[PDB]
Amino acid sequence: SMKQQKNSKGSSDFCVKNIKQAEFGRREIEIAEQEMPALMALRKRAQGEKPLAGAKIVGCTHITAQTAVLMETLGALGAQCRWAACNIYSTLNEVAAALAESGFPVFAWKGESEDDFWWCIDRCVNVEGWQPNMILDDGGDLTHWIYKKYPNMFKKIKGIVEESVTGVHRLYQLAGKLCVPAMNVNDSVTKQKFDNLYCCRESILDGLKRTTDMMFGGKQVVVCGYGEVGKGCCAALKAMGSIVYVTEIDPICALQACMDGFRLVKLNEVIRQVDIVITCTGNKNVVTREHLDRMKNSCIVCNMGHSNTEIDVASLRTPELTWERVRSQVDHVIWPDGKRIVLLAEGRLLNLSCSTVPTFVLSITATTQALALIELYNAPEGRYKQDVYLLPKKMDEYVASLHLPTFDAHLTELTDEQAKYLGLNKNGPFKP
Amino acid sequence: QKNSKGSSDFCVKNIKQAEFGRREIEIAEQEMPALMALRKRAQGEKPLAGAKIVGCTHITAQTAVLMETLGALGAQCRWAACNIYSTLNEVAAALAESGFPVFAWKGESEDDFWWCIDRCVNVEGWQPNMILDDGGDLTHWIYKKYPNMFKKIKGIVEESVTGVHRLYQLSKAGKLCVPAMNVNDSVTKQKFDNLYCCRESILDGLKRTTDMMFGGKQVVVCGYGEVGKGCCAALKAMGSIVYVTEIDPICALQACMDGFRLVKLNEVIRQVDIVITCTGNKNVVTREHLDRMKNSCIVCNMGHSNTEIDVASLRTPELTWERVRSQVDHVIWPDGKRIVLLAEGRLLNLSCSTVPTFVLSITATTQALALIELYNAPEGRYKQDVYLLPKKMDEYVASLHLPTFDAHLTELTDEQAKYLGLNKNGPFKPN
Amino acid sequence: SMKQQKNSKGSSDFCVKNIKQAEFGRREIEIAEQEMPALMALRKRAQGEKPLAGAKIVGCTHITAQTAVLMETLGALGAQCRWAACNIYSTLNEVAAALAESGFPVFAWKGESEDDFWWCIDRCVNVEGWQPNMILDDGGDLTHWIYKKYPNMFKKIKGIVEESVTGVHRLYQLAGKLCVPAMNVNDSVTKQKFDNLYCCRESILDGLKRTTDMMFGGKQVVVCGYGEVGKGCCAALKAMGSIVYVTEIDPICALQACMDGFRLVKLNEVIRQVDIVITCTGNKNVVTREHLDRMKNSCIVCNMGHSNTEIDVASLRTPELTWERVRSQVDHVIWPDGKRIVLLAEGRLLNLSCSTVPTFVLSITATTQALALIELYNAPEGRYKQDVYLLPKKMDEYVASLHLPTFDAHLTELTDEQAKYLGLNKNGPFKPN
Amino acid sequence: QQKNSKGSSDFCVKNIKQAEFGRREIEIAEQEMPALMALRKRAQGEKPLAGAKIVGCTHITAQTAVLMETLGALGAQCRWAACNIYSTLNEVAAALAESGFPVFAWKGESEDDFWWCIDRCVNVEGWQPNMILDDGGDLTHWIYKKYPNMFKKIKGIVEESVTGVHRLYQLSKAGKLCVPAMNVNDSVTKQKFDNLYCCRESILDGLKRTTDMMFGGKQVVVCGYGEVGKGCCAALKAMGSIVYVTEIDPICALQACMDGFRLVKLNEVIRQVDIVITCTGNKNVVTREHLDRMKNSCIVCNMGHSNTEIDVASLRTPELTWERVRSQVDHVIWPDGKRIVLLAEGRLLNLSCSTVPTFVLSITATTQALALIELYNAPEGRYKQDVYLLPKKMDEYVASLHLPTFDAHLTELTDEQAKYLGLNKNGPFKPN
Ligand SMILES: NC(=O)c1ccc[n+]([C@@H]2O[C@H](COP(=O)([O-])OP(=O)(O)OC[C@H]3O[C@@H](n4cnc5c(N)ncnc54)[C@H](O)[C@@H]3O)[C@@H](O)[C@H]2O)c1
Ligand SMILES: NC(=O)c1ccc[n+]([C@@H]2O[C@H](COP(=O)([O-])OP(=O)(O)OC[C@H]3O[C@@H](n4cnc5c(N)ncnc54)[C@H](O)[C@@H]3O)[C@@H](O)[C@H]2O)c1
Ligand SMILES: NC(=O)c1ccc[n+]([C@@H]2O[C@H](COP(=O)([O-])OP(=O)(O)OC[C@H]3O[C@@H](n4cnc5c(N)ncnc54)[C@H](O)[C@@H]3O)[C@@H](O)[C@H]2O)c1
Ligand SMILES: NC(=O)c1ccc[n+]([C@@H]2O[C@H](COP(=O)([O-])OP(=O)(O)OC[C@H]3O[C@@H](n4cnc5c(N)ncnc54)[C@H](O)[C@@H]3O)[C@@H](O)[C@H]2O)c1
Repeated sequence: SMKQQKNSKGSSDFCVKNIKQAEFGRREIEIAEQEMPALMALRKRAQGEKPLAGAKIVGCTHITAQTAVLMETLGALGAQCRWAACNIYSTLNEVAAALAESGFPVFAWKGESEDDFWWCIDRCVNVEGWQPNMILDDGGDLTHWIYKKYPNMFKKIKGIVEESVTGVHRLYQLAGKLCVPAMNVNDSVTKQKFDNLYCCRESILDGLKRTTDMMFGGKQVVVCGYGEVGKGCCAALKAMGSIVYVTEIDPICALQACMDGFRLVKLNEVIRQVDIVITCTGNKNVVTREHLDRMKNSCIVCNMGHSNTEIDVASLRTPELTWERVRSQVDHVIWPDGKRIVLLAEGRLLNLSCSTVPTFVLSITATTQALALIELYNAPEGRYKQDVYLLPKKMDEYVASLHLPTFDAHLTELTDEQAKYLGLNKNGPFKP
Repeated sequence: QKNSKGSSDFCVKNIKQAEFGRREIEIAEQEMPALMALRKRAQGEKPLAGAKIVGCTHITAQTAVLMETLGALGAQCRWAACNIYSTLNEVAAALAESGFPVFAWKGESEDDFWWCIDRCVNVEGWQPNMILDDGGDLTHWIYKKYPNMFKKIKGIVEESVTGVHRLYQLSKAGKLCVPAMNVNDSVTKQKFDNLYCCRESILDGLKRTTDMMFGGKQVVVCGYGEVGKGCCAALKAMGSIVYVTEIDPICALQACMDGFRLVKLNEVIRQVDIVITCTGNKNVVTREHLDRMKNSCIVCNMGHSNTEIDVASLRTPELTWERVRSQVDHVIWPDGKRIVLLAEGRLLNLSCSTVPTFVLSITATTQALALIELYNAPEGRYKQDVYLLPKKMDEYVASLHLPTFDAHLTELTDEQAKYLGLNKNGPFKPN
Repeated sequence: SMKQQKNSKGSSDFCVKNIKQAEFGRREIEIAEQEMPALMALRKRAQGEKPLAGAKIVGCTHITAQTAVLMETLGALGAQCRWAACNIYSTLNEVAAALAESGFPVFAWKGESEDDFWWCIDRCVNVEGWQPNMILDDGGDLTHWIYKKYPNMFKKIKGIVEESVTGVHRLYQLAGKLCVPAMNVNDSVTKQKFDNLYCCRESILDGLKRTTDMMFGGKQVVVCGYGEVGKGCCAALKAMGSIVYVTEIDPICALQACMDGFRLVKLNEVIRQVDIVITCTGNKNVVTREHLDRMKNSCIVCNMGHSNTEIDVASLRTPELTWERVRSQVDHVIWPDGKRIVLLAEGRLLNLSCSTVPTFVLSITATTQALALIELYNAPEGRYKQDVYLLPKKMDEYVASLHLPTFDAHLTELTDEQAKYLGLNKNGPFKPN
Repeated sequence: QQKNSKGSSDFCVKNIKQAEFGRREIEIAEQEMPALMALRKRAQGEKPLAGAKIVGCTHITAQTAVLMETLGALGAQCRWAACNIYSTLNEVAAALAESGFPVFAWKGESEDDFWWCIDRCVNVEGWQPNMILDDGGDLTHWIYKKYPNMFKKIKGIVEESVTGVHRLYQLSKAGKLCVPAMNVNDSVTKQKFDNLYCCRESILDGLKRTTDMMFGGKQVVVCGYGEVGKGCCAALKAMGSIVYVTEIDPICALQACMDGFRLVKLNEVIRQVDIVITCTGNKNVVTREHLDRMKNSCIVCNMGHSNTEIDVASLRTPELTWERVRSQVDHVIWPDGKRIVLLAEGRLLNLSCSTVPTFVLSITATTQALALIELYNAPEGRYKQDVYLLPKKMDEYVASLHLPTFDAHLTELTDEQAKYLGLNKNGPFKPN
């Protein structure tokens, strides 16, 4: 029983697979620290003034070496933390073990069941003689749990920092029922650059290579949707020598596709000739059963947008069709006449299963979360209110500024005359 | 000084030019199918029937297509030039011949300018109820000289940054008692004006002024907003090596992520072949920078005014200026070192490149739709302030231009529309 | 022993790890067939006429599913084949078994010793009642083995087809020793496009992702050498937002790097600031111990050129440095003060250990090899004498032509007057070799 | 005029008073031709062309002036004529005349003037040439025909033109080439500029000049995917055009595919394209029938050869109406009102509507100077009586001398590396 474990200090206030993995886990955390200089720089700069002294943070995020560097940064700034996984598969057990040995109440392991998942959140949140005043959440599951099961604890929370798209939607559904301030770091300016364009551009190629070993040259590709995600996928494939067609419902984005040098088509016009279909819409039923029926043999289908509904994968579970798992995250769906399509990640986000977020990008996110937590926790009366807010612009600039040394970038400082000219402070914020 | 037909109610150099100008218009019609499509879609239903529009814009074949689009939709119009030199006489003639009270010619004098404006406005038994202006000078004239008529105006559409500024200064004072629609902040218009145009114009302006080859040039672009982004991308695509300066760390981080060294100007000033300012700021390139530049360095401005580069600092008496080609000065130091200054530090594209007709169509169409939007507005909707073009109108501008590219827009199903929380006919995004 | 196995027909004329893997192998081969339509079209078009009837082919290549499709094409055109692996680690055991079960004498398994290697080559080549006519070799080891050990068999070989840079160099010695015609398919025109530029362009990003999970944006990269390989690496990294510096010894290539938008530097000018170093020179000691000492902490170093000597990896085996293997093909080399460098694939070619050749590219090579074998074997006497020849241009065009349907590309035909105007046959060749 | 300052009249130019203005243009050209200036400085007062007596027949531009003065600085004695009756810059010719160069050239020579100028250049009392530099083969022809004894004592001929080189080969096969010639038309550096770098720029520049177009979203078909086609496609693609490619050679067709273009037959796209560009070296690629099928306002131009890639002659018919609307731009109008925009009458667009950068002219002039040095100073037996290619090492030196323009720094092989590669440290580094 994994529940019967103690760390070297005699505590058992945690639940991890194997506490003896701690030393291996601490080595992986040390590695992440060396790859995240900007988070280490924020830590060192900010720790002396202990701006999270009295912070009692409950977190639900991915339990990786990089998340540990964030957690221990929060600790260095004076916080007390409890933590659970936001996903049943993503936990690095050795990291969970290292955190438990160092004294973090963490309730997390790889391969949790649904019941384990909620059990861990409750153990994270409901503990004798300690109540949270801050939430850090990736998905809103932990937030909702406190909401439904501990309404009076929920009312006392000073701040919710939320990282996910769906988590942010749920906070917006809260109908006058949101009674504490929330900070939407999903739409922070520096984050968005990375999360949308830069990451998807790389991860479309990485995931396609991982799943198919394909060559990109001369592939006919259709990308549905031309927002930032679509733009990024289009640019990546075009740079690798693919021929890319674009679909859109918004004429303004459509015109941009045209100006960017792509043919703008209805899916039907190209469905029968394409080698690759990629959904980037945030919409449902973009690729229908009939589209799938019209696809040529060996056409590859994937989703880079949301959920698993952009492609109607459910429509492929009819008795007539045969599925074969040929590789991790890769199914051949086969028709009676032998025609085959290649479906990736069962139509879930390709990058989540088949690529890895660079540590640098995890640093951008972690840094943003840390500053949002500091901001909500230390905020004066009246500033924030029963509503969803954005990170102050100066803090967003600070995230960028902390990461600039990675590139040996040299920022120019405005002179006094230029600052007056533009109506700005020398220290920012530079844009409204 | 007299047309076909009955009318002397116009004024232009020479009305025998009607046939030459009319061919010109007919070509511009072919190069502006979005405006022609707007007539096809809208002229039956006559959305501008009862609009009496006075216009003050550049008198070109492209502008003619717009004016006759306003006609086709119902409007009655009179027009003057917004600039004393820019008129195409032949086009003026041809609009006259078909019966536009047009008051404009090339090489006007200052008084003739206001004379022409006054002839648009005043005017027998015809009181204007709409203004389309590029400059704000027709609007100002009407404001000051005909205050009671001004209060009667249903709508003002102004194209210039400066005209818009003046409209916001009226509103601020409480004196804008008619609605204005700002046509410059629309998503479509900004894209062309800020990125797409600049991408092309920096390259065209540099070729025109210098005959340069781009490959292997060392370039520094000051500022990485939309305009700098565009110039960096264009030059990089032509094989130039581009360095970037910024004061905003978020923009600086983008420049890095896009593949550029992010530097202070002093780090590269002595080695670059080309310096381009895209900042909106003053004294970005100082006298000291100019002194430190190597022989034959090219300096130009893609930002604002003529002050990003401190050109005034180069007018000291020991420096020698030689005009070597239109818009190109060599500024020579006592020791014989030369820099090459383009367009006297003014916007290079304004004097060394040409706006494509397609982009003139985006502008013209936005202006037509704005006029239609104000004129047919319910009494509630617009009153005594500056409004932005509604998003649906910007979507239509874009939609009207898609046939240039053979682009095929997809339509949402009812299920998808409901899923996204949107109307099938848009608007598809906020703002 | 491994050596004590029979196929379902009682033959033990092969040596394979495990014959019961045959059925799984056969399914891998069938997958490869579907992904190599151009080789299957060549097969189907050329089969009936049996252009390789009487051909007795000894091959030494990578034993993958794709190679199987080539081998069975050769069989389908009438050849008799025996096969061995050209590398001790690359054999896919299940494919070797599928082959052995279909009746190919194949001598190959993953993880052979050096003695095993030469033993397999000997078994492939030296067998009572069957002399080879033709050699297909990737590296020259099989060719060398026959030359040295069976010099009378060698004199009787109708044709050598060689695939590899080092194999071709070896053939060129010749020296007066090459008494049979060889065809160099390493330098075929269609092949080269894919082997040099198109492969490296993809490989570099894939291999770096595989080994480091890096992002490319804002990485300062120095690429040594600006031939096709370096060119391909530069374009790929540039397109992903890296800042790329190039080194060259050839001023004509240097000038092209400049025109392509890259700063051209000496390595020491950027060695202290770069995040990634890539060697693409075909030269040795391009990155020396002293360069590695100068590198900043966490700099990534890899080779996309030849062998393992472009970076002087041997210089890092000094007792004050420690190595930690941190992932497959990833070592951290750590200095007394704690500075580290990240070395990939021990300075061997990154793409070979950390990427995969797309099957389409394996198709181009296989089709090329097949046609070279056909040409040599059916050649009039004495079109080919005692030298190294290139694949006929028309065959090279045919390789390209067979693969165009993958892209739905529609080739234009010269009219009769255009053919006359240009001085070209309607069916080519369109350009000289 | 008639005499220079020193009272010589051994020249023939329009007006000797133009010297000062010409000198100024030469000075500007010097600043844009550092490679030639560096050859001058490297001499260190030695005279590597001391005994050379060079007759030259080239375009009389400011760039040519710098070459001629470089040959003089190296110790050559030079006489010169124009290779073309229209191209002479009179001010430059005057400046050369003032400096003591016997130049016989002016703008608007008649055909009789042209040959007289050549005769004045090569036939002078008490001075025979021993070297020829020629762009066209006409000076060479004159000497061969009129002064056959002088011809036989020529030490070397350097020839710049395709046609001049063709003529030298005719003489050679006839057994009549009794002196060494060097073909500097074909060097690897020159090839790359003429075929790829210059065309990449000139197509875009030529299209802007003629039509004021925007490139974004244009549908373009490029016929031919050799070096010129490759360059045109990459330039238009980089500006956001959608580009289709035609080819007869499957190897080139496959490259187009792999580079991210659709590979089509012209007929598949002739009705939809906005721009047609011919880059084939072939005849009747764009036929009368293609022209009839083009959509209204389609722009048509040639980047290949001659004026026959497009069948322009088929449009010179009473049925069709031609209208010159701008320099090098015709609207060709059909009875039904459909219009085509023909550029440069289907001649080479770049030659009428663009400028060769001075850098490219420097590559050419530097090549010529080095070929002259090499031929003049070669030891007995190196160059027999035949056509030779520019040696590789000298092509490398040309390139190398131009690298400082880019602040580019060349690496040098160690002894151990040179040995490993089987190369001399100083080159040549590649075969040919
Ligand atoms: N894979 C990832 O890691 C990742 C990262 C960030 C965002 N996303 C998701 O990707 C989706 C798109 O993100 P974005 O930032 O590009 O959003 P966005 O709204 O800017 O763009 C989506 C585009 O799709 C278009 N669209 C909607 N329905 C369509 C249809 N049926 N056919 C064609 N086009 C249609 C819209 O007009 C819009 O332009 C969102 O759901 C977002 O959450 C994924
Ligand atoms: N040439 C044209 O036709 C054209 C077209 C549109 C806009 N503009 C003008 O171009 C300028 C830039 O426009 P934009 O849309 O890119 O604006 P914006 O988003 O860029 O603001 C300009 C950028 O320059 C940066 N900057 C300010 N001062 C700087 C300094 N001293 N050094 C380095 N960077 C500095 C700012 O941080 C900002 O990122 C504005 O003046 C705008 O009106 C010109
Ligand atoms: N990674 C792969 O799968 C792969 C594929 C094909 C070829 N290759 C190999 O890559 C190497 C390069 O191939 P290529 O086709 O580009 O060859 P190439 O000979 O055309 O290019 C190599 C370049 O390196 C330059 N060079 C030599 N020494 C140098 C040095 N010390 N510093 C800087 N530059 C130097 C040369 O001038 C040359 O231009 C060869 O060994 C080739 O066999 C590798
Ligand atoms: N505009 C210029 O300044 C300039 C510069 C250099 C060369 N050129 C000329 O451009 C032409 C092409 O030069 P290159 O260097 O690209 O030569 P190239 O031989 O490499 O390429 C021409 C290509 O056209 C293809 N082709 C031939 N006929 C065709 C047809 N009917 N349809 C489609 N494709 C066809 C050939 O397969 C070949 O690949 C030549 O005439 C050359 O002399 C012009």
